[PDB]
Amino acid sequence: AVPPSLRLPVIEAAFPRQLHPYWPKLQETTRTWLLEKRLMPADKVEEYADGLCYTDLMAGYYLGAPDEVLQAIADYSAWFFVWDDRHDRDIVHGRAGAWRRLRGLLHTALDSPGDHLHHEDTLVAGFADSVRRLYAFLPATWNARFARHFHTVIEAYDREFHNRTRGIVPGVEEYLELRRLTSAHWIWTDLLEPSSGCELPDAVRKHPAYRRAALLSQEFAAWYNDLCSLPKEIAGDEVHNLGISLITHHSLTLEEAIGEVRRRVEECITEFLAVERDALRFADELADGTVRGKELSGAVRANVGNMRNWFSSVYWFHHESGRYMVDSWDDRSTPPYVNN
Ligand SMILES: CC[N+](CC)(CC)Cc1ccccc1
Ligand SMILES: [Mg+2]
Ligand SMILES: [Mg+2]
Ligand SMILES: [Mg+2]
Repeated sequence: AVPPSLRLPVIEAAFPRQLHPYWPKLQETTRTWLLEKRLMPADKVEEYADGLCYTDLMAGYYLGAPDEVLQAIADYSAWFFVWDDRHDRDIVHGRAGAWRRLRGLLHTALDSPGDHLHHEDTLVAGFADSVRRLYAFLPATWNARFARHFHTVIEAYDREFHNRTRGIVPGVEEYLELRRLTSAHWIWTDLLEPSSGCELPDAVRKHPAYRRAALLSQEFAAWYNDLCSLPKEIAGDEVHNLGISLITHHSLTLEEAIGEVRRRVEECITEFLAVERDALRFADELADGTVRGKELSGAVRANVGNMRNWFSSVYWFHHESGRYMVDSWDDRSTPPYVNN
């Protein structure tokens, strides 16, 4: 039962949930990886990792992925949540130096992950392990594109560090541009490709229908996160959330901002429904009779199907994951799964 302010009847009726058959093994394997890479204290792994639903989130998204690809994506994604927690704690504790050094190491490790597999900072070592495995699936050009996108993500996290230490809430348009990077829209879009076994040519993945469908799936994910994570974020003095930009810069009340964010999320859905028709027509056109055409057609179709699956996976994740259950915490400003 989804809270009325967060309920999206269109998702519930028209975006049926999917689950990858590897999910049971994925759940345990990622938990063991968090333990073995020392990315969370052992007691917090035992108590909270399964309830955080990070593997469920990816298993409801990259359907069809080879099991090894899904494992790498799930480990990376769990790493990414831990990194968001580290960034938050560095801000709260004023650790500008520790953050700057981590930022620098992530840039270096992203270009040379093998050199960082045993780094003294386990967060860097964990990042490097997941990235080295993601780099083993597709040609170096895909790896270069993932790296180019994630260098930009790291710098967006640095900008968030600047904003929060200075108490600056970005304007709405500034926020929307920044959120495409902090939510890592283009990373999740990149990762559709190893999940369907094909690096797409630029001419295919830049087709306007593929680009627009990919954008809308990610805007929904990020803004629905903003809608559902607003209570934890207000309680933790987070400033990055579309609702906060609207309350601060447009003088909306909390109820008005929640309504405006919900309307924007709803529009992502119906805009996606329109463009999905064009993206699937494009998939059909690629099947021109040749072997290569069949390959590209099947890959685009699988990727657009996963852009759809992201809507339902993100929707239910926010109601299942312990990450957002601020009402259950003794200290609303300090989530119990974070290392404080
Ligand atoms: C890895 C999770 N993420 C995305 C970058 C950072 C903490 C937040 C998020 C969760 C779920 C949906 C959209 C964004
Ligand atoms: Mg966060
Ligand atoms: Mg964040
Ligand atoms: Mg959030």
